[PDB]
Amino acid sequence: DMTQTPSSKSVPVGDTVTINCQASESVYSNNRLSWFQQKPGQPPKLLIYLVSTLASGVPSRFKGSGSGTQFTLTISDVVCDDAATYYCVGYKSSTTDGLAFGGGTEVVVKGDPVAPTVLIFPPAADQVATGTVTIVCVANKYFPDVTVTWEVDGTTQTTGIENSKTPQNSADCTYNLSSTLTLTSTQYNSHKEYTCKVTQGTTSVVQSFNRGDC
Amino acid sequence: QSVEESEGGLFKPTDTLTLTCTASGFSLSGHGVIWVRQAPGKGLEWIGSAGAYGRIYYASWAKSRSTITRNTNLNTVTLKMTSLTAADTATYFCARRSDVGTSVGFDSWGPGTLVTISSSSGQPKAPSVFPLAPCCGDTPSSTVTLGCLVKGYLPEPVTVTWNSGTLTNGVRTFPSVRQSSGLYSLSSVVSVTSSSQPVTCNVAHPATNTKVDKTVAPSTC
Amino acid sequence: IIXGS
Repeated sequence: DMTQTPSSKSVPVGDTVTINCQASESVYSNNRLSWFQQKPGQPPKLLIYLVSTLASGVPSRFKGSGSGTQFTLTISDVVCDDAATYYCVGYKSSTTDGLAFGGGTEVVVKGDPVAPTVLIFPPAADQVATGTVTIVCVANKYFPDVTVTWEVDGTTQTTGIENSKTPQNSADCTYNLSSTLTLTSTQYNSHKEYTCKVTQGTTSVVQSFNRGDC
Repeated sequence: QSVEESEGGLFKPTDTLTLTCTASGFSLSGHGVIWVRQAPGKGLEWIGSAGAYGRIYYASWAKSRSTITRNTNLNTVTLKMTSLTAADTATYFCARRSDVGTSVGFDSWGPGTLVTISSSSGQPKAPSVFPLAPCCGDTPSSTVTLGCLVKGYLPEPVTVTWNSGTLTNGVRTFPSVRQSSGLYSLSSVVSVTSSSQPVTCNVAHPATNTKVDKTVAPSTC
Repeated sequence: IIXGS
């Protein structure tokens, strides 16, 4: 196995981040170790092989080292484009369970904080006849990460919610998010006020509509 | 010089999952080829490998119900998995390794192929497309964000364009989500001037030979 | 064990 710590890390733009990888036993020749970068929605990309050798096109602010069973990836002068999950892969032999993937370290790159602008979209008129309605809430261009709460006539919802997040913007580190609340048609017709609350720690942005007005 | 995974799609628990790693512009022969997957919200998971010189080796969880086969006549490496379960719903990737000396320097990756294992009662399902428009607001604005909600389709993917692909500025199409029903949904929004002509989302779902266009307008007010 | 060698 390859044990990766931490599982997540936040690093300000311009700073240096380190990712740790402990092999449960020596890898072959103590050097069969690669690092990969994977951004959501993309395949993994090779960064470093044989502990410290850069893959083509990879800039030298990515650095790999190793000693015994311990391997480290260092990314200096971090930019928003570095937001990704990083994996080490170790190899011992061409046998059952002879190589292993680390669990990954998600690197979040910290740009300037900015509160989302929030949009809410009442269900189109043809939704309710189907027996369920889906309300959509969009949070635009925000950092850091948010948590989303839905309220119906003041009651917090605990089921029927899905969230989808775009990856950190390679230019300004911000996210975008789509949150949906799905209710049965009788639930929707039995209530009036629908509220999406998008929270960043001590900051919240709230957007509502009242069913009778749309 | 690239690899690509063959079409995934919707599979029953009694089906066989067969995925082909195809090469274009180079040979897989004499090069390592790996199969890996990523379940939603999980890390990359190794399935097994075709060694450069003919050995096939597996993760122990996969070995009891998987076969990886090289075909040096057709220039492919194939993954076959049986006894499918919901845990096998995932994106599947293959990759080629340029140099045996790196052992795991896998440098040529496929784009990934989407696989969903349903229950027995899983047939493909076309998306429903609903317009997204704001409520009537007391201060109308010089710009407005409109959109389309693409709801209840199976399997992935759908593709969304606006105005037959001519409208790209201000478009944001979010990653899909999978609702409690097991069906997939996504949202696509676009910001436009309140004076411009109506915008149309084009939603294609190849798995059901379906395309749906919805022309979206600001609400009457 | 080691890629054919």
